[PDB]
Amino acid sequence: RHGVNRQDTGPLMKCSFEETVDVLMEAAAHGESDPMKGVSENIMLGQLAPAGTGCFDLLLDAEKCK
Amino acid sequence: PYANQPTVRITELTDENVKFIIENTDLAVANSIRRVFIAEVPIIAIDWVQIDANSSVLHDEFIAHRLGLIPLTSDDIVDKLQYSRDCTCEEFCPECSVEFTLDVRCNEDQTRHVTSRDLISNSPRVIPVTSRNEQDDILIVKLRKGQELRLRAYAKKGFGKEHAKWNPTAGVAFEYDPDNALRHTVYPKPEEWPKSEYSELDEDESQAPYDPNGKPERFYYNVESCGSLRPETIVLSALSGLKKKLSDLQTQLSHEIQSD
Amino acid sequence: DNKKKIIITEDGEFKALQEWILETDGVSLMRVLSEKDVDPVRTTSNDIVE
Amino acid sequence: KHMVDDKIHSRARGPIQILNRQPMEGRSRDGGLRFGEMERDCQIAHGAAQFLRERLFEASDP
Amino acid sequence: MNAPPAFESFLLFEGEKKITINKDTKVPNACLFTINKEDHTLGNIIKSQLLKDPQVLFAGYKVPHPLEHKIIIRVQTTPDYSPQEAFTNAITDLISELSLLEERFRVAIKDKQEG
Amino acid sequence: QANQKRITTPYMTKYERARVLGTRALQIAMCAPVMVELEGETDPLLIAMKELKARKIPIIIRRYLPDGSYEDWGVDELIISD
Amino acid sequence: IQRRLIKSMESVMVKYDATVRNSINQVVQLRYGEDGLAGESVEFQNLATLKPSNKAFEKKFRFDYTNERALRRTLQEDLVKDVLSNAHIQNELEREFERMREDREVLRVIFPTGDSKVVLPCNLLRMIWNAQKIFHINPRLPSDLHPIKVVE
Amino acid sequence: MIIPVRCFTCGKIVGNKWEAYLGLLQAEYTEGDALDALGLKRYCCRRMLLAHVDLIEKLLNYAPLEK
Amino acid sequence: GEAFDWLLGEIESKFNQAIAHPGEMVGALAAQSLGEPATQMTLN
Amino acid sequence: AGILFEDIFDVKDIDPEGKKFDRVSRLHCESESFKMDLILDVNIQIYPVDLGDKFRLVIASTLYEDGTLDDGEYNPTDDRPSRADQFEYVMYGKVYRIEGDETSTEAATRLSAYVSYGGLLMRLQGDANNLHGFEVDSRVYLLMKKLA
Amino acid sequence: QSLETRAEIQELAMVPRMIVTPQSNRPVMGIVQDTLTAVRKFTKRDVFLERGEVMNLLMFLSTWDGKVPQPAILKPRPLWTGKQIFSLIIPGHINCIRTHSTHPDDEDSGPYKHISPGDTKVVVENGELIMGILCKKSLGTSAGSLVHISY
RNA sequence: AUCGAGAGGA
Ligand SMILES: [Zn+2]
Ligand SMILES: [Zn+2]
Repeated sequence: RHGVNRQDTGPLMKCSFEETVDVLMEAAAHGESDPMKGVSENIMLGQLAPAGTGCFDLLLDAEKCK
Repeated sequence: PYANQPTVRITELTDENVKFIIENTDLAVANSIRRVFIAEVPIIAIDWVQIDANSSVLHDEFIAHRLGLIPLTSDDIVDKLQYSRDCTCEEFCPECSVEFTLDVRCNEDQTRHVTSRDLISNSPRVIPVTSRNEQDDILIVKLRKGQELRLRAYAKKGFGKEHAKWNPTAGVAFEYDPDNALRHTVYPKPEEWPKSEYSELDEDESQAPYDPNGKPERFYYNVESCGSLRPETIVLSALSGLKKKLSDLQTQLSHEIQSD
Repeated sequence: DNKKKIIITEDGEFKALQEWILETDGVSLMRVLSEKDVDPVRTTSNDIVE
Repeated sequence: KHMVDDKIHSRARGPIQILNRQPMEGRSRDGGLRFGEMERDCQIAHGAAQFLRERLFEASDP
Repeated sequence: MNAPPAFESFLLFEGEKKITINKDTKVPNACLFTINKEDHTLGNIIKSQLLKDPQVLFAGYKVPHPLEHKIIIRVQTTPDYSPQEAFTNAITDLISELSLLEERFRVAIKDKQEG
Repeated sequence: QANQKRITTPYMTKYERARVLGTRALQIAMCAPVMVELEGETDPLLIAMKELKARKIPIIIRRYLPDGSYEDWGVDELIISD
Repeated sequence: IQRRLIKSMESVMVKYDATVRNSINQVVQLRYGEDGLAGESVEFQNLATLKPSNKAFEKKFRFDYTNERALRRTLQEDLVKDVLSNAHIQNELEREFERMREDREVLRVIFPTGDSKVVLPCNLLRMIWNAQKIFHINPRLPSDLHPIKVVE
Repeated sequence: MIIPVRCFTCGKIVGNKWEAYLGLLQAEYTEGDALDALGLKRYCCRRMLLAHVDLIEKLLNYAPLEK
Repeated sequence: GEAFDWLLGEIESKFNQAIAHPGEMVGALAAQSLGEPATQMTLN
Repeated sequence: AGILFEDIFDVKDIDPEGKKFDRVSRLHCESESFKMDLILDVNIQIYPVDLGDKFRLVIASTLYEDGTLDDGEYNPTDDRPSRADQFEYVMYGKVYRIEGDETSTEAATRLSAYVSYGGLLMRLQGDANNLHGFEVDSRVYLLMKKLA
Repeated sequence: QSLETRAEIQELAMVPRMIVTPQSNRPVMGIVQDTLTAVRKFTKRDVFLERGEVMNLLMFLSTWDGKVPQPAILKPRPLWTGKQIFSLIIPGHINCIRTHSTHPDDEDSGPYKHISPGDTKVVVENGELIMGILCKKSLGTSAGSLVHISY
């Protein structure tokens, strides 16, 4: 916690590891914003983690459906 | 490309076992005969129990399981009875089943041994082996004064593939090449091993000289009967059952060949 | 050979020189390095903080 | 004492807990099996993001 | 809970064929006989009888799973012969062998009981 | 970003293959037209793999770069290894 | 320890520019493993020019285009004539050996201990063996491979 | 609790031999000679008779539920 | 010559196959690769 | 004919290193007509070989008396005239190595052909003149017969 | 519970895709207890199989072309060897050199390097087990084994 | 049903 929760990883990633209450309380006191870049934050919010099959987007090819 | 011409030599025939030798047959035929002795020779055994009253110290399934394992004389009746699968009757009928009744009550002060002698049948031909007219009767349960066991069983036709209670054998000794001439076994120290009862070797010689051109022939059998069938009836019924398995297989084979 | 002195002979072969090495029970890497006849190039420590 | 029939268990959309609407705990409660932190880490290493989302969002408490 | 009835090893399910013949395409003049509700008892004898036929090039059997209750017998014969014909002749030969063995065992029993 | 110069790999990643196959299989299962011919296939996954082998999956992979830009690759433009 | 390691590295990932980065988008490695290769495909191999002496290195890696009869044993007639006559080819082979000698010194500074065991993508000796068996190479007959073709 | 009916291994009937076995033991037979007298030659059936604990005799020390 | 050309193609293809895939969670993978052997090595 | 090599060998030693396998024995033999050493692995269980025995060895590329290639497949229902009829012990293997005393500049005066008969190994080494029929990854037969 | 997750698992997490681990660039699963003791006993030099035994074993090869191989011993009696059947098991045309655990260390120096008295020094060529006793070193989870080279 | 405690399995 003294090395991993002292970097700019975002409050939600840090609360997943250790010091859940202290981390979230510090983020509240300082108005920190989690950009939802890591896998922990997306996993908590039930969103597709930017990991493996989630590191890209798929688009439909209108010109090829013909 | 054709069948074997096996010969037979029976070396002992009692009411308890039959010891014989089959020569000039394949090992697969000998082992299929051995397997059919255990698993495809039908007999009669209790396979349905209705406990009307059981104050004994053994629960109902204990008594039922115990009754199922009592051997019933099946010699001439097993060929006549049908499988309840094949019977066109309801749950039961005298063509596919045999009714037993047991009704014992310990009123006296000494322990009452409910034995197989208390299994009363409707069919005189199918009775418990020990009850047949020495060896004592199989013990179903011991009862204390005031305890009572009243039940109604039905015995069916089946073989050992379905349940070991329909297995007629009390051991099938099977052997071949008593002197290790084919070297199908490899003794690290051949001198350490006892000689087979069928061995023909002088005591200095531990195993026969290796036979490169040899094949398993001369299979020795000791078919011990649990009591339901005579040992020779077990062997004859085994051969007949294996032959009918092959005949049914050939019938279905012919239908498949002609349907193509 | 992991602690021997591996040199390259004039013929181009790897040769493992069997030399004296010291193992201390404490660490003053700062001081030990700056000592006469002490190798300031291979002398190391297992205390990563130092 | 450890017979398989006292251990075998399966679940497909059974009861859920009151506080967090997630599957119950235990065979006796017809509960679901825990997809824990180590399973999350394993599937992150696999790179299976949709399976991870299915296990941690859609099969637990949408 | 999951125990199959013991008769399922011997009894055919409705609409299930006792034997099915499928042409093996890897090599010519080969067939696969999938026999349901049989086991090593018939497979071993049928295989070993087929091995006695010089027109049989391959004869083998397998129980693909012990918990399942079928066998597969692969038979390859010479081009002038057929695996179906080989299988038929093997069964015929086994039946004749068992009939002879039964008659000779009856004779041996009669001799033993008499003298 | 200049489509004339795409810096990402010309190969389809294992994750791209996985997600493209799953997506196209779901699309087929939801009655989307199939781009390849079919002998007797009724499983959407088999049809999607056949379309990928034929290089006839109408999907574009938008690969994001760390700087924020992106590169659009047609499934037919990538090299399918497995 | 396992949980701590996981929570410390969980979001580090290989990006589409092939850099390894964490959630903050900071760069941890410009290429994964310093070589941008996955750990499943690599395997143990030996650097053949690391341990040998200068004499052995010369004898095993310097293409000898002066011994006419040795070339006659290794190469076919047209290849032998082209190798012995042409000087452009001889200079190409000479620079090949110089480049291998420079590589030798680079390896000597990379592996200051004489350990030729390395982990690299393609098992070149196994691929060479595969090619020998796929094309039925006869090790006893002269080859039709031009050494200039090998260099190029 | 009670003598099994069959030998677990071969299926030989041992249920009718427990009482005879006990009667032979009180007749000053050794357990081996007693097992030989009953015809238990395979060590599986000898295991069945020799390792049996007649617990039913202890369960019959309790009065039944009904008189 | 045929064997050498095939060898060159094989080396190229296998090398391109050994390249790391974007989207590999190498950090979680490395944490697992370093923690799994830790469960076997001795405490004392 | 299809014969790569033929000679008469004399068993000079059996298992110098000791018996390694029970049913298999290694014979170190030498011929007289060509002065070729032979290491041979034989199944002594079915074809016992005693020290000092003398046998004719014939490495062949085919069993058919007429020049005709083999398919490497087992065909027991084959009625063609096979040269295995004239021999007692027959094995079927493949050449997996050919060594020699060649230098960078000189050809080989002595060769050493290695054959594996399904794991039973043979090394036939001697003058290179007698081992031109051997090529690596090529199937051969043993065709060995004992003589008095 | 979806085609997308099913495709994900089928293309990423299936066991055959999991044979080689990135942790140590070697197989993670290998041949194990009975199969390993038995393959060691099977590939010994004095393992000779009869025609019926060989057909029995070939029934259990899924990747069999249906061609019985020419036995290693034709006379006095046709006998196949265990290496001759494992050669049928071995896939493709892989090439591999290993050494059985009992390989003496002073054998690769003296003569008999390529004809091993102890049947050590595993050599697979073109997908045929030319020689050697297979063991943990050849079929286990170490690097450069037959299972690794097959993968 | 919840909470706790205890006993176990790998
Ligand atoms: Zn009826
Ligand atoms: Zn018994």
